[PDB]
Amino acid sequence: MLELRLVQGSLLKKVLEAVKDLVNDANFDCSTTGFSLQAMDSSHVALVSLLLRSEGFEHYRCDRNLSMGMNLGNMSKMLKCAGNDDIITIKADDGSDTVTFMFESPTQDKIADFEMKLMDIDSEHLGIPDAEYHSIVRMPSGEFSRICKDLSSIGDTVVISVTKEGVKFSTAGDIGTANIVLRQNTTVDKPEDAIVIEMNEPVSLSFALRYMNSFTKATPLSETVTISLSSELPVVVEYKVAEMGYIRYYLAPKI
Amino acid sequence: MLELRLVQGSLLKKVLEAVKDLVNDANFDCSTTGFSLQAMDSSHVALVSLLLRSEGFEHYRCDRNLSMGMNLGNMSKMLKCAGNDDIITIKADDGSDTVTFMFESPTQDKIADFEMKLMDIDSEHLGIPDAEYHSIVRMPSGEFSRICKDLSSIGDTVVISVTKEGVKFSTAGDIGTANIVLRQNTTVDKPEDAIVIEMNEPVSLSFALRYMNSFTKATPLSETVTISLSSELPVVVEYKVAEMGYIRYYLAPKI
Amino acid sequence: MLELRLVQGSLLKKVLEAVKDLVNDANFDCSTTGFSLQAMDSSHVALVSLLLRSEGFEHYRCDRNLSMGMNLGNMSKMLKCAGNDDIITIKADDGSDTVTFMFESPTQDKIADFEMKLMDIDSEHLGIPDAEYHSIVRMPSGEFSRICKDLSSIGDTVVISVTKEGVKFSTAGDIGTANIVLRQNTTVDKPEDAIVIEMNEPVSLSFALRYMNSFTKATPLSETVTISLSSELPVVVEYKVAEMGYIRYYLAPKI
Amino acid sequence: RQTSMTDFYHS
Amino acid sequence: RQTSMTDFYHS
Amino acid sequence: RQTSMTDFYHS
Repeated sequence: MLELRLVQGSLLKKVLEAVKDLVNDANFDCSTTGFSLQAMDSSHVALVSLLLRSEGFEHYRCDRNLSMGMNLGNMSKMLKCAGNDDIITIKADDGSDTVTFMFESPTQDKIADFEMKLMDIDSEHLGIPDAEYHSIVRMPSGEFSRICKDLSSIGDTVVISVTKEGVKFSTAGDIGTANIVLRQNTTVDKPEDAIVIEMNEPVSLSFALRYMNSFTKATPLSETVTISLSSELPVVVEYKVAEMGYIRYYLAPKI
Repeated sequence: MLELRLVQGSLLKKVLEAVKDLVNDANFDCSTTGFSLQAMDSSHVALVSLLLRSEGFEHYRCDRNLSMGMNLGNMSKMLKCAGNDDIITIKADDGSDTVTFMFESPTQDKIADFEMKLMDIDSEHLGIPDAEYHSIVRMPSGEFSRICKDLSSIGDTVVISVTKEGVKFSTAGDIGTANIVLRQNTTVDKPEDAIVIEMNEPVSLSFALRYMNSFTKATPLSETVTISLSSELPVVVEYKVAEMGYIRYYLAPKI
Repeated sequence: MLELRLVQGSLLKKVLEAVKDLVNDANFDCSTTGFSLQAMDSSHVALVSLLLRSEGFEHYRCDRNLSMGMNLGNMSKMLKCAGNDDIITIKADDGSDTVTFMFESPTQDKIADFEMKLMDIDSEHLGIPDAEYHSIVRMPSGEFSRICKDLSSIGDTVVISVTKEGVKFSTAGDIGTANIVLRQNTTVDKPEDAIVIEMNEPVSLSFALRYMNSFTKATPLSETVTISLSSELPVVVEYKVAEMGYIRYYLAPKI
Repeated sequence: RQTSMTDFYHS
Repeated sequence: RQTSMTDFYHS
Repeated sequence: RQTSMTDFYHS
């Protein structure tokens, strides 16, 4: 039996709304550690790593390590039905091929029960070693979404280069060229100016904006997004989940 | 002559916005008692019943009983032009293929005159006995709208069952099953908790969600909705019009 | 060398959003006096005339009279990428077929460079004599926008007539007729809601609402719109830009 | 099976 | 019938 | 040319 009670149900809703546009089906792994997920898109160009640590759940019950294969869109359609104020509970009896989503109001005057069928999924899991990236860029999530959306209206590829002069985002297309340079302010005196740019060694890589724009679906999860880059590795775009975990997007470069 | 003056013009707009998606055209009946209407959709599966009492109008003048057949889409487009604060006046000459709508700003700086062509409608009125339903549910209108909206993303039919344990809304479809149970709280201490469930006898009927979702277009008319159920009758979903009348929707069950 | 720095970049954004739906491409003319544009739509029915006086720009550097042929849709796609608080600088080298748009944030933490190719445009600049209009109507832009939008849902042509009894906007179509009469109040409160009507001689002209609805795209530029009418001339619909210029729309009548 | 309003109420 | 801008103003 | 995640990490 599996019973995970999460007080802030809006998180799970925002988490599923994120991953669903990049991945159709994936396994949710439940362990003593927590609720996790790892999957690549159909092309194997991008990868998504999700973690909702056990500490975040007001109640975490997991007798044995298990995996639940799921149609992310379907689970998302179901979670869309819970009120942002609702207390969501994931229940699963290892002996059945169904998972149960309970949605309870704070007052308990409304209790919803959403049963869904699981599915056998044989997904490929990659071993991702930790590494100190050459350049780390922290900026307002809304601004990152802005840059990707804007630049994609101009071209399809974005060259993200980090030097001593800041981080440049450039693209070219049929109508012309466009680049956007962000630099740290004298001080971080407001959210907008919360741009931190760590740069141990200069980096410059090119990526498909279509994928970057898919990662931005996670925007509502946090006000900040962290971008990690190394000259010989896929970029990392991370959004913290509240304070109990995260969603990490990996995107192979164009070389 | 027929002349009705309604200070809160937004009400008439909301009423037409309600009735229009369920019924394309209907006769508006006028008497010394009020401005009323009764019509069934094309399938005869649903029926809408509207009543705007004479005392609700700042000025009510209706000599003889008269019927004005109107294309609800056309009337709604005209009412869409009036402002929410505008004073709406309905004028109709006895025996004329046109009805006049006057929109006046509170300061009178703006006066609009909309003349609409009437139409001939063979009304098919039904005699509905005023009964005491076995179960009656009163809840926030917005909550009823989400229940129907959320459930229809799962299935096409909803089983509404009322017992001593509360009122249950359930549906089932390809992606799985879902049910929402509402119960009265220890007290009604806020709108979200304004759930009143009267149960004289248990009931359980199945309905097409597509029609419920249409009835919910009347949501902005009131903060509350009343659902009356009985085993041998169509359900009645009611939205009170301000304080001067109502819109009642009747839906035939799937037996 | 052309370099025009405008602090409130939102003005340029609104100006382009306005003119682009009426004209696909046009010449922007730069002179010591200002940044202007004059063009007719493809049917020669409407003419748009814009002027951003040199004084409005924080930095106005223009060597000689130069014209820049611009695909309006493209320029707008690029300006859409600038933030509303951003400072926009237009750069162009006398001997170059490209134009540059710089978007700089107030704190300077972000600098964007947008480069567009210019095009060749043979413009037919009409000489519009200054005139004494028989009737002038100054009203809230939002009210003008709603009048045209509303009447166009009824018909294709609007008859705008000014007399001692105020200004009337009427249209007629298949569903019926509509006329909106506006009059000045005993007193005026604030121009953002005020209606002024100057009338030397009674006017009454017919126009295609399709064009009026296009002019209204300029609505966000001002809280007020001015309409000038003369029996023997096209109507002029004007929106002030800030306090540094304007957009004047001209519409040939239907006689 | 979907019933009709007329299966319950008449003119 | 719709007129033209060029019917009132010239280059 | 677009590379793949598998070009850097493995199962």
